[PDB]
Amino acid sequence: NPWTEYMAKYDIEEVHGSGIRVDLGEDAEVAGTQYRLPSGKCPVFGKGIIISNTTFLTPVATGFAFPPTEPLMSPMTLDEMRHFYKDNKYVKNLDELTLCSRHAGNMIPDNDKNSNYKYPAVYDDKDKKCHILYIAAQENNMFCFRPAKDISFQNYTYLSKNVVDNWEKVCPRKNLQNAKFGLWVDGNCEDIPHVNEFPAIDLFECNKLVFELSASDQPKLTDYEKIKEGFKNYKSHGKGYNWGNYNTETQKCEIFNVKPTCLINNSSYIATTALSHPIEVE
Repeated sequence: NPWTEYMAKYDIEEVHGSGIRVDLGEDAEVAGTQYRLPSGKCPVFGKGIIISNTTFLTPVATGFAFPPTEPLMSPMTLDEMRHFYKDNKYVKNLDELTLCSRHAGNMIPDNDKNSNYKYPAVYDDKDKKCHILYIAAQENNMFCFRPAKDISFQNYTYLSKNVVDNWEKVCPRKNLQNAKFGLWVDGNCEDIPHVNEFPAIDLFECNKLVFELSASDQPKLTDYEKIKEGFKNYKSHGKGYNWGNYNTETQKCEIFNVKPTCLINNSSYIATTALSHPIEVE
């Protein structure tokens, strides 16, 4: 199999290791109570939260984002983050996504200096702004809300505390043109044995469907049930329907849950994952 190195970044259980649609793959104590929190090692391109008319990057009421602080920690532009971490050799030069994750991970949770709980974040590529999320819950469907890849979220990236500094080398980002995921059998790349096929008028819509079916750490309202949804104020470990083959000609999205190990080079196909950018192709 000549595809082993190339295909490593699509091994989502290995490289990401947590939920995608809903990421709550770790638990951490804050002030004597254990909460769920995101722990995926890859950025999730295009993911946001749909709530109503307010947008989720609006600061929480005193939206999902950190409230106005003095000095301001969120939102913080890429330029401001690098300046802020000037004396930190090991942090100042990170790529913008990893830096955003580390910045969010330096916020103290509810005045507990002993806690391993670290807030997730969203990076906006358009404004180069890092938003720390005060609310780590991702679905409740009190706010009713759900994770999604909305067209308005196309430049957003959802970042857990664990996003690795080499994500560009080991995580999916762009979708693959002239490519259909397959399995390596008898020295040939053969079709995924079992796929579920749905209509999708373009790649974006297919990526959305794959995202809806992807690894999730909350299946789909007491205090218990609130903590179960990731509120603070069942672990997939990345197993799920994380991959799709999109036929651009027939407008069919073929979704499956077995890790692919090679590509079939078919000019009608684009290969996508739930982690992948919903539009970008290479």
